[PDB]
Amino acid sequence: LEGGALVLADNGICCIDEFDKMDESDRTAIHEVMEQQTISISKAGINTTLNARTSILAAANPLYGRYNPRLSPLDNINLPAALLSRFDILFLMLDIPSRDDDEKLAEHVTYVHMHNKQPDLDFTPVEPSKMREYIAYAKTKRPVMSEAVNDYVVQAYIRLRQDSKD
Amino acid sequence: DDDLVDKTKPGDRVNVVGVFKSLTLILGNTVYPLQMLTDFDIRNINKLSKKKDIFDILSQSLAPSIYGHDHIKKAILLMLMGGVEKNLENGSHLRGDINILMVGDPSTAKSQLLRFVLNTASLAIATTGRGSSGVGLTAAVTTDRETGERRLEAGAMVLADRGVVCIDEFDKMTDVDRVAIHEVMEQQTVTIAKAGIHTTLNARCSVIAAANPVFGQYDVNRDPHQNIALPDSLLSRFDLLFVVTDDINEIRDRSISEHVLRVTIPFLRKYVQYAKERVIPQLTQEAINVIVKNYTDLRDDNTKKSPITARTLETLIRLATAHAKVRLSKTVNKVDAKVAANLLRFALL
Repeated sequence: LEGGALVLADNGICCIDEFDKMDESDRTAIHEVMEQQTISISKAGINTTLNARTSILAAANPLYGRYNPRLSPLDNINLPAALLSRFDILFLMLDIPSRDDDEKLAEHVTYVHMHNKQPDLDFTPVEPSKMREYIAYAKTKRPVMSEAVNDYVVQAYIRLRQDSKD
Repeated sequence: DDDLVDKTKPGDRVNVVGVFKSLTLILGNTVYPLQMLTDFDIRNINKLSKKKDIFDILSQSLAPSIYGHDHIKKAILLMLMGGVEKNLENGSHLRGDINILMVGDPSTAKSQLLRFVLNTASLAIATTGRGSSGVGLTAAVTTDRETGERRLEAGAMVLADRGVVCIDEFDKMTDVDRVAIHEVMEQQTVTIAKAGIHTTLNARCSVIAAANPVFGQYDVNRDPHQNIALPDSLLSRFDLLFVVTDDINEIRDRSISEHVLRVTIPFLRKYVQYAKERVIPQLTQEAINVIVKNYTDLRDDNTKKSPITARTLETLIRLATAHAKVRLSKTVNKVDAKVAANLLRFALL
């Protein structure tokens, strides 16, 4: 086995830059590990299944580069319904020009380009080893949901389905 | 031998010291992985450090065979000297390299400027943009019967790690290398995952792209977006887009014939490398506010002629730093942001 990139990164983050610049052959294999984490290939060489876990991170842009407020988001996004229906969290990181909020981004990039140090807030940025250890320690936990949170979950799901159900 | 087995890797400049034994090979005992400066040249560059007329004559002295285009070679001077390469603490690095794309009619010296920038830089790699035997510039796969296995070939961008690379005929370059430089721009690096390997490479490689339109000719009355024949992400990747017009005008075209019918080369190389090795510039409050004012005033162009991106904020101080290190001052000044805004007004309008 010589997997493209989904096989050397078994248990971890698999990221995709320029998601709309790919083709149908890439999308049909990305959707298969997105739904079920077990690629299966049946060609003249082998008929076998490779199982890997990959928290697909995707970065995409619309059809005309930026957004369009006169266009619907189903028409602004070229991806089909089965692709983003499987996507639970989609982040519309849209930039809006402003007078007050743009100055903080400008001050922050001039502060990090002036020197490598971060801004003087009353907080220190944690190094990679400590939160890597925290993620490895938190991953062994197995939480169990209660009944009082169950009655809130089913009511919010019923209300969200009725609100979403143009 | 056993001792020095962990100090060799492909893609790096090396100097070996051995014995040419012929049982033909060399028994390498000493390996060193890697213009001379005198004390007379440092007096000349220290004498030329405080005059405020240095930049224009240094930009005019690079190519005397090409008439006009002063601000384009001003940006090319700021381009070949470099940036700062800031590495953040416990996070990702910051891009110090600048990238320039040049478009226009094919009548001028865009193909004659690459030979000058290839022969006058510290180290430069030029490619045609079409004709790479591998998958592009960065690498290629090969089979060897010696080991009976598959090895990796490094075609280009991985060789030059701090210098500059030049690609002419940018529109003829396919999408595979475009996806690779999409990673190249923001990355100031690259990444590859292939059958049996996954990795990321980080060699500095400022790009100089030269393109031609798909219509063959271009004038002011045509729209400036569809004439480029490139996506908007590539316009956002490249920092400075220089448009050179060549409409026939009887007033300006009278002296080109007598000019082509009619400071030096070893000095600017020593100037650029001494600025690259010794002085690192830092920011001041006098140059933060004027660049904040310029970025907020342009974020005008969005309604009139050209899109504005987050990256452009970074490229608007990179150039300032550049000018501040052209004068080799220990910190930046307000005039560096002013000449960066002047370069922006020439390359945008």
